[PDB]
Amino acid sequence: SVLTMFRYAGWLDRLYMLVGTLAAIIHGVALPLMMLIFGDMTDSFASVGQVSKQSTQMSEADKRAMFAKLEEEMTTYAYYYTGIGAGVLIVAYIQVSFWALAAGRQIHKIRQKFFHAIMNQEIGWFDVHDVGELNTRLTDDVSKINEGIGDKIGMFFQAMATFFGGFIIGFTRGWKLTLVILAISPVLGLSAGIWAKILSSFTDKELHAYAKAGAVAEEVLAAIRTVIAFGGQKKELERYNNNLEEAKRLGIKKAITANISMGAAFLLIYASYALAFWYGTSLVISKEYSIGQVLTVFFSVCIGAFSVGQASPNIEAFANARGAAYEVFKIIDNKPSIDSFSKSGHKPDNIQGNLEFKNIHFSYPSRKEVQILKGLNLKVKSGQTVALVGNSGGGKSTTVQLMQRLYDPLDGMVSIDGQDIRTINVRYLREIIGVVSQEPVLFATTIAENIRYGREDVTMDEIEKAVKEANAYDFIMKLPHQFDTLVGERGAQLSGGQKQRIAIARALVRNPKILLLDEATSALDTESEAVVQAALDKAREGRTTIVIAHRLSTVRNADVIAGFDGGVIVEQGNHDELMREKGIYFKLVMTQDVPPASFWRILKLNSTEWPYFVVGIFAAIINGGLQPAFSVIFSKVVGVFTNGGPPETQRQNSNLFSLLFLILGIISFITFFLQGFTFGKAGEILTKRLRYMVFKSMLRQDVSWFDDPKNTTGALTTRLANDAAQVKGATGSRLAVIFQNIANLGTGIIISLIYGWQLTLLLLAIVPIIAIAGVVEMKMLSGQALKDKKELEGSGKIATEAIENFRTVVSLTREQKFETMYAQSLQIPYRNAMKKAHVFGITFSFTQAMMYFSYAAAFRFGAYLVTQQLMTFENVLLVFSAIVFGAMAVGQVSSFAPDYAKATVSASHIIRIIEKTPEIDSYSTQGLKPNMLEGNVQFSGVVFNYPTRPSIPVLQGLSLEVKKGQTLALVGSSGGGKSTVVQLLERFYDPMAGSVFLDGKEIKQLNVQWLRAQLGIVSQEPILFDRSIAENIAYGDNSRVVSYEEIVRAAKEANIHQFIDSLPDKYNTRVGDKGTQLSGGQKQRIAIARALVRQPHILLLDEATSALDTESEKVVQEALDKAREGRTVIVIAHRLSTIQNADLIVVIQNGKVKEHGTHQQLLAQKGIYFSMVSVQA
Ligand SMILES: C[C@@H]1NC(=O)c2csc(n2)[C@H](CSSc2ccc([N+](=O)[O-])cc2[N+](=O)[O-])NC(=O)c2csc(n2)[C@H](C)NC(=O)c2csc1n2
Ligand SMILES: CC(C)CCC[C@@H](C)[C@H]1CC[C@H]2[C@@H]3CC=C4C[C@@H](OC(=O)CCC(=O)O)CC[C@]4(C)[C@H]3CC[C@]12C
Ligand SMILES: *SC[C@@H]1NC(=O)c2csc(n2)[C@H](C)NC(=O)c2csc(n2)[C@H](C)NC(=O)c2csc1n2
Ligand SMILES: Nc1ncnc2c1ncn2[C@@H]1O[C@H](COP(=O)(O)OP(=O)(O)OP(=O)(O)O)[C@@H](O)[C@H]1O
Ligand SMILES: Nc1ncnc2c1ncn2[C@@H]1O[C@H](COP(=O)(O)OP(=O)(O)OP(=O)(O)O)[C@@H](O)[C@H]1O
Ligand SMILES: [Mg+2]
Ligand SMILES: [Mg+2]
Repeated sequence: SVLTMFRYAGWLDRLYMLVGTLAAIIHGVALPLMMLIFGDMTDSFASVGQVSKQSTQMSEADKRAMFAKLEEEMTTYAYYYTGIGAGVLIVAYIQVSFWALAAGRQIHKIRQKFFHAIMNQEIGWFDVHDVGELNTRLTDDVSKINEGIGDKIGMFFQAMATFFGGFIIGFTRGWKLTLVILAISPVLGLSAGIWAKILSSFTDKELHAYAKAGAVAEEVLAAIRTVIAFGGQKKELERYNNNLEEAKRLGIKKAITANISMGAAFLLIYASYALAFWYGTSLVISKEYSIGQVLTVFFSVCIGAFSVGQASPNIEAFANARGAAYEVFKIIDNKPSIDSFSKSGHKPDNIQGNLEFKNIHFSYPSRKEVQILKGLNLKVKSGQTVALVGNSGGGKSTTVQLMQRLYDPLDGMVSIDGQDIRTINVRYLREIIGVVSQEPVLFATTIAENIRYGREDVTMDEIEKAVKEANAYDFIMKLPHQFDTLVGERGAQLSGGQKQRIAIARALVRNPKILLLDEATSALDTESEAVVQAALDKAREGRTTIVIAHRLSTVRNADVIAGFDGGVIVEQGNHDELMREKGIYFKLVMTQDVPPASFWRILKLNSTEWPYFVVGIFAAIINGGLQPAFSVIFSKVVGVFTNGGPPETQRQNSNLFSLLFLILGIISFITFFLQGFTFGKAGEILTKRLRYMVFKSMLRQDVSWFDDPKNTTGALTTRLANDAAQVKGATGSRLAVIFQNIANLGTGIIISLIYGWQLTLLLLAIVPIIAIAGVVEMKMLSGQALKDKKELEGSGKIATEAIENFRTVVSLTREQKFETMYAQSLQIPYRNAMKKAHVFGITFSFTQAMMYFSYAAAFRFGAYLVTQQLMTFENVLLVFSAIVFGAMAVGQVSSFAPDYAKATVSASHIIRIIEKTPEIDSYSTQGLKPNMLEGNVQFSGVVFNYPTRPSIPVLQGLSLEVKKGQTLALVGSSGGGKSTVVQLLERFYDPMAGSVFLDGKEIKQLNVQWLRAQLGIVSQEPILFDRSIAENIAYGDNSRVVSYEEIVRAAKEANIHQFIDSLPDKYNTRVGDKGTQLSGGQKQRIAIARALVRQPHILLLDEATSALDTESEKVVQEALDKAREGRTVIVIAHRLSTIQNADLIVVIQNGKVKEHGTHQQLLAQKGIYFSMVSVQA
């Protein structure tokens, strides 16, 4: 809402804000009293000024007293200054640190509950929303609330206290001159709100545009193997670039609006000065006003009004937090109906394996016009095995998902032991259910930890027993690191069968009563399949299994078989009973380190934008070379009264100074707008160019660079979003002050030295000390950024693993574990944020108290100068206004130093990732491009070891040949290396020892993009994108635009056209993230269509029909056979039906070919192929 921004504050934060607000008010009130004392001394110091009147008359003691009296009241005046300076050092720390301790203690609680609410949402919520932007919301939108409820709110109450203090002081010391300077106060107040609203809207738009870019980057980098295989680097780069421009335009517009609002602020400052020193004729007329009185009233009113105006960014930052705190709170406010964390619900003590589906009707939320199940009836008895068979897309996986209460059926009864599963506790219901999905998903951790995700309180002996059951013990014992070997993200650094066998054990450790297997033996060979089936059969009596498979070897021994035909059970009987039924089952039976100059090299990427960095530089010099000139005119307008005598001389004649003030006000636009525009625009051209180059370099890297444990998808997205954000934070306004403040101090160094040079010496003592504040910050917070950058990548890893793998987490009920892992990773940034808060408070207090101390020091020391008749008020005031505010400007220069350090740390990594050169450079056009390709594939003694496990040999001199028009079928056991050679023909990796030959030329000489162009690859786990059906098929050829007719032809060849045509929205249907809104067979068929639309010369199929049923497999194989000639096909399969008709079949186990020949030749001789053949039937 509008006040619910602070709901998790608690008593500790409510007292931090209250005492922080009181201290902010006290700190704001200090300036009005500062103007009181300044005006009082100005009037009381000018009483000895114009001592030139009757200067010749000298009682001497009268002059001696005039002076001695001067230093007598000036001594009291310096004491009040020092008292205010001492008192501000206490309330400014309370003002800044307490507010940051209320933001830190709430943003940390906000994040832990935002994560808890994302983890609490239903599966349908993840299905209907684009959850890829959720990590960006967590990382950057909560950081927007952090900047809007921090110390900036504390500096807002300081502005209000300064405005009210200005009211009080002006009214006490002035009746008329106040309302004169209050004319522009409503104008500034309305500009505050208007420009704050505009900037908040633009902030929301830019945040949405960055979220889109982050979602695009996460989608591309999570399927980088498919992007590289199909050569989609250019198209994904352009997709990222579109969002980069849609945010850049909004960035340049933001910059111009921000630098023109502030320019109007300068214009109003100068107009107020001119209109206040006009009506300064009240000084000419006696006793109407005093010179000190005019200065004190004008300064009090001006500081109040322009602190309200200067708080507009603080209101804008509050308005920015308002702009992005809604989704962060909308998601928390949303309460799912299927609440896993809810404690309410029955938890039966004794449960029998009785499952009932009565009149089940279900439709997925994302596609609610399609009835997946229309009256589903199913009965499962205790200690029984039921096998669900049917065509692809029937709703078997839908039945498995409904069994876990992932979705609520639209109308029907899903019950266990005759009890509503809606009444049963959701978490308890899921605990007694061990599920292996169609395509098992692992996490980016060790094998042992992935197995522990089943039951977190599991012993090692139980894990070993489970892997023994799942036939995984041997291969885990084989590799180094044993159970501590890290698998890749989503199980990438594992074989398909190995990954499937790790997830079977993960469900077995749970000791489930309900075992939901969804094609858990698809990737296993016939030997591992028998072992797993025997292990399941040994413990059959304990639990009831809902088993789903297209292979007919697992379903032959099931107690009962249920057949699906359009969402209904058409057949329900045993194997013998359904053998004579002559139904769908019968037909199925017949069918079968940081450099210090990093930030300068980043700024060297704007060499094309040099005209913005020279005219802007000159404008910054002018705008910083005239701030000390403002002090000169200010000193003159003070001195026309302090050292001015007769009213006829000067006074009314000295109205040229107001004209000078207005001329400088026009110059305020003329130079500030240019300096903030050319820096606010080149600061958006650079961050866009930085992100573009970083993303282009990321897509350039090898497949080996994405296998590193440091380079995960979440880590990559964090590294892409944060580095450029930090560099942008340094660039821009924080870049302008360096070219201005150094001038601001510098020019003063000259001019203050020509009027009074004794006083200027304090500068050689004030800019040291303020500077040595920044170092004791930078030194004492030096390395924290490095521990705040690497850990930030860590937390985004837990979120990305949790968000993108939400279905697996929910099925395992591991949401609480991921919350714990996220909080643990958040602890270190939390502590570094409450340690940075106190340090920043101390630094701000010191830098602000040195202003007040310098008031006393400078004026008191200038009093001695006046005593020795060496300086007057004009000189001391001019040199003070120059040097003290120059010191305060270099104070800001030293204070923003942490931003420079963070940018340098980010800049080093940005330049490092840009300059990196891959070994297999995809973008390189240097390579031989054959005009004619004859489809000759040869592997001569290829030896390959994966970079992540270089000790392990994968292939030992593998030699094979396939000819144009010949079909080569790779077979063997899990982990043999069948997918490896497919990964070697794509040139994902370079073989260590051995050669790969295409058309008689070794493939390393050929252009890598050209080589990949003629390869149509279907992977073992085909991964789609979050795009339309016709856009995934049109991804097969990225060098041309694919016509709709070609897409339909490819779909027809892949036996998927009928499904899409019958589907609403037809080919425009948007499939879910990674294709999760399709069945496995449909996703495999769409991948087949994507490969076939390319019209490839070499067709590399890696279990391309694993999820397809018998009829679809037959259709796809017949379609391939119609195009048998004109292309070579290398196919890997585990079912001995596709492999039967291949021209040559080779057994690849342990990296060698052992059995070579055709189907009849290998079947006739007893051996490995006959070994698979015998147990298959
Ligand atoms: C550029 C420069 N100074 C400032 O910019 C400045 C920083 S502190 C401050 N001024 C205080 C109130 S505060 S001004 C301010 C300026 C900037 C920001 N900010 O964070 O954007 C905030 C504030 N603020 O605390 O409200 N003003 C004085 O002490 C004060 C008393 S006599 C005097 N100056 C001289 C004699 N008169 C001037 O006209 C004059 C000449 S050269 C100059 N000023
Ligand atoms: C300029 C000085 C003399 C003014 C007075 C200083 C105090 C207001 C400061 C100094 C030390 C501060 C404390 C230093 C450290 C902590 C721990 C810090 O703990 C956490 O990080 C959160 C966990 C929790 O609070 O349990 C909370 C603030 C607190 C109590 C600080 C509260 C404010 C204190 C008392
Ligand atoms: S009386 C209003 C008061 N401004 C000044 O005292 C003053 C004299 S000279 C000067 N400001 C120069 C020209 N301005 C800046 O250096 C500057 C940088 S940012 C900024 N002013 C913002 C727009 N102004 C304030 O924060 C502010 C509050 S009171 C005040 N100026
Ligand atoms: N998350 C989802 N959102 C929308 N529709 C979905 C989703 N998951 C599946 N579907 C659709 O539901 C239907 C049945 O899919 P389901 O996964 O239940 O089939 P299946 O029998 O398990 O298939 P397969 O044998 O190919 O694994 C299909 O039309 C599919 O597109
Ligand atoms: N990216 C990788 N990094 C490291 N090791 C890997 C990687 N991919 C596979 N391996 C390992 O290489 C070996 C062979 O895997 P590969 O994918 O070639 O097997 P496969 O014959 O295709 O398997 P399956 O029949 O189960 O699909 C296994 O030990 C596997 O763990
Ligand atoms: Mg399925
Ligand atoms: Mg494989």
